[PDB]
Amino acid sequence: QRPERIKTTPYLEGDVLSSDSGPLLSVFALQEIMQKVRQVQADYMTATREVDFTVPDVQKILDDIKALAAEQVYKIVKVPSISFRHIVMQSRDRVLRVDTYYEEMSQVGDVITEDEPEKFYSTIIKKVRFIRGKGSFILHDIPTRDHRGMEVAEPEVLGVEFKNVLPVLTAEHRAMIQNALDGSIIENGNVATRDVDVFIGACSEPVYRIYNRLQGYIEAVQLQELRNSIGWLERLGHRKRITYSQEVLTDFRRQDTIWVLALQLPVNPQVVWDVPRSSIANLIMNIATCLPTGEYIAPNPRISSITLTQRITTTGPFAILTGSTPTAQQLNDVRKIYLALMFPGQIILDLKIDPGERMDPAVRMVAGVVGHLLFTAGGRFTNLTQNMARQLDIALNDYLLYMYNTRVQVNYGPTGEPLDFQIGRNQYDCNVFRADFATGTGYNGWATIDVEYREPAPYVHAQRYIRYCGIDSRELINPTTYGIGMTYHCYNEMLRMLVAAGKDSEAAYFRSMLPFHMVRFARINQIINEDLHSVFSLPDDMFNALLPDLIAGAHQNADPVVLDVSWISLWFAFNRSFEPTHRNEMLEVAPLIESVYASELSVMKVDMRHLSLMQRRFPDVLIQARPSHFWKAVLNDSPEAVKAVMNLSHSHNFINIRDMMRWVMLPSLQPSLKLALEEEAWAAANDFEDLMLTDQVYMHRDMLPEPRLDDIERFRQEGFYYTNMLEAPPEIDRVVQYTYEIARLQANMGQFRAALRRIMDDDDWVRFGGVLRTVRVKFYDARPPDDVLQGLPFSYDTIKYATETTIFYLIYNVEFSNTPDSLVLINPTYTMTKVFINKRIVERVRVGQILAVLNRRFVAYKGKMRIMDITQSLKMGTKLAAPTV
Amino acid sequence: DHRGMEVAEPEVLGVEFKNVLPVLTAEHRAMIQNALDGSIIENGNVATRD
Repeated sequence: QRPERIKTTPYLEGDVLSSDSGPLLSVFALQEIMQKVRQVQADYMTATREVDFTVPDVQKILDDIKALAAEQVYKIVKVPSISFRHIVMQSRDRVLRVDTYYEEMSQVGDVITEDEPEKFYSTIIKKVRFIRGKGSFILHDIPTRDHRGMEVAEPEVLGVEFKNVLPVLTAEHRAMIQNALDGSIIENGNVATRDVDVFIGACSEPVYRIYNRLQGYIEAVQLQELRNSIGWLERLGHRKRITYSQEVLTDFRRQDTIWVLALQLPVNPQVVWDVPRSSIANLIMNIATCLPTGEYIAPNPRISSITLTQRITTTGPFAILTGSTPTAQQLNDVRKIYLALMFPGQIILDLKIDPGERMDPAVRMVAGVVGHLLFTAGGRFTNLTQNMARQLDIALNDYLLYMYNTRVQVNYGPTGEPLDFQIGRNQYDCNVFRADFATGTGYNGWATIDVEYREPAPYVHAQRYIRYCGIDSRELINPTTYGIGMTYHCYNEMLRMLVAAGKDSEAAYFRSMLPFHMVRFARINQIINEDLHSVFSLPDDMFNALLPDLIAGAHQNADPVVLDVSWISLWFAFNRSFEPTHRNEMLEVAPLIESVYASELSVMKVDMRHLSLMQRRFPDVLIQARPSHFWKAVLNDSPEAVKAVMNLSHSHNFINIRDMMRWVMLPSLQPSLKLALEEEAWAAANDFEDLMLTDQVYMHRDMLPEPRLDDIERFRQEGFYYTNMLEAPPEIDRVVQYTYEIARLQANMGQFRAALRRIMDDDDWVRFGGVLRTVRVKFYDARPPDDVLQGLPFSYDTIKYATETTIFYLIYNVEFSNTPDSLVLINPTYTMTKVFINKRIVERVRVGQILAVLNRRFVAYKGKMRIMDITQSLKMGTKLAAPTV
Repeated sequence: DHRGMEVAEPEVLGVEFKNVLPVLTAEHRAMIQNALDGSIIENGNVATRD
């Protein structure tokens, strides 16, 4: 139905030679890249590290990327998790309140040691991910109850567990607790048309931050963002000329539906193109996702020869070449040539040399003429290297001077360069066909505008238009000249020089074949400008800088891929045309893939940026650290598909720490819900007391208390207990500060223990600050082992400065058969280690303050509401009823 | 690695002294270790290659 493919004359009718597509060509290009390096390292002696240059499955990688967009980072629950529990002692009016968050927090990750920085980074990452996961939830359909004409919440949704306290309480205390429980109301519960449930409950602060952030994101991201994404999709579809169905999307919303949209579709290309050594991978992904499928078409046989009578027929100048058929290797070379043509600047060609090959000399001489008309060699971009241009010039020189007919006059110049002569009776100057990459003379860019700029593109980083041979794709629908008027400068000059050199049959052949050649390049221009537009396209500035960097021989961050072809492949490629038939299967779902990839990259970069400041914040923990340590720690906890995409060309084996650090400090990011939650988790984790890590570890000599059991019941009512938790840090006038270096020097000189002993006999304190330490919490109803009461903050290997410390709470239990001085011993029992945390992990409260933790506002959806995820709806081929402007 | 800078291993320095270490005193061992920690590797450049 496309008017470009309508054919009214039999000139453009040809046989189908072969067919090719995008998923085939991506794998073919990867294999051709890897085989070259393998063979080169096989032929010559090489000193390098071992790398296995394998080729992966691109289709499975793309499928995994698609599957990655269906996973959610939130969950729906009916009640929140418990945040506070209680411990009942022998007292009837005093209990212990324990904040559980720190209790599960202290058990996440590995033990911190100075000798392994990578494990330290991994532990920090696990703790942050635990914080993020613990708080991403949505409340839905909570259980309520009616009470004296109003709605109250069930005790099981309040987030605090206290049921084990009720049997021991008195009647008055039980009545008070019951009244306090009944005071927990549902906001404006007597309204029939209500939409949410609001109440007051208990939660920890880091969890509450994530809960609030998720609630706000759900509230804010709605219809308008969806409309913006669909509008950008419409603009891209208009650029790519897709077909639309008749149904349109309406802004109607049901009053019982809640949308969740986790991705914003317009992607920043800087995020994609900032990945180090990622040009080849981006090229492969562009080929795999955007290239259409089509066939190769041979020219009409009537163009070459004419029959006048049954036995009278005109003979063609290239009969032997037009009768030949390619081999498999020559077909692969033709595919390489078309790959180079469809990606200007990014892929360039060179000459393959095979001494075992035996071919007619005329093949090279014909390819010399063909290559000048087939390729662009300067001005703005290039399809080929300077060496191949030199070889083509030499081949053209040899073709022009070989006169199998009557000779013509030749006047050589003083210089010995090829094509330095005048030819024919009109003395045509052949110096203009020698390559010069600055001006582009002698090739398709000669006196032609190759790159054009027009109205702004859907992708902001790629604005250019490619106009090979100066012909527009619109010329196939609304021509400019007649049938004989189609020409351009280089082709015309080549025809004139062929005529001047006495080669008339060849000039007639090329004059006949010119419209076919120009139509082929129009098709190529259309394919480049419409089908291949994506975020994996090369940015404009890099494209502009490709050619001067090649001429000057400078370092390139986007070094072009070089492929080698044979001589006869040029002739085979000149006599074909690629005609697309079907669009790529993945065209409509590509932007979602691009968005997922960019969002995951942004999350990884944020994690690495936050880890990069650790050594400056704690130098004594990370003495033996490198940037590669947190690099590997972050990539150990990333999705496999993203790593597979980044590692297509095995760039992970060759990047250095300078590349890592320059990537970390780049500012570009891609927003998403996962990124917002991760950043909130990092903001919570900026306080290291929330990770159960500290350096406020002290030593002081204390003895376990030995109370008098004069009255058993009165002592029981006290709720006596002992702990090494400190309420306040000790006074500065009685603390001796130690560092890691001083302590280790005094340990090597064998005089550290004497210093510690001398300090301890003076009733002073010692602080082992400077290094972070892992902290555990334990509870005991009896006398603990000597491991914990005599646990020193160091150990002897030379010493180890850090060692996990245990904060213990010891509860004293006595019976009626206890003698008033039964616990008194003849000698004291000493304890040494104390910790200051500045959090209320454990607290002794009266039974009148049990429900004082209810201070968090929760908003829950009612059972009539539905929560749906609409991220899958971001596909290219849909239309809005009211378009966005 | 040592405190953000890169130092070379003793087996590339071109001098062998592993048989002397067992008979040193504590102060001599500390002095030797401190001296070893000060062999810094610089980042050079030949023909635009670091």
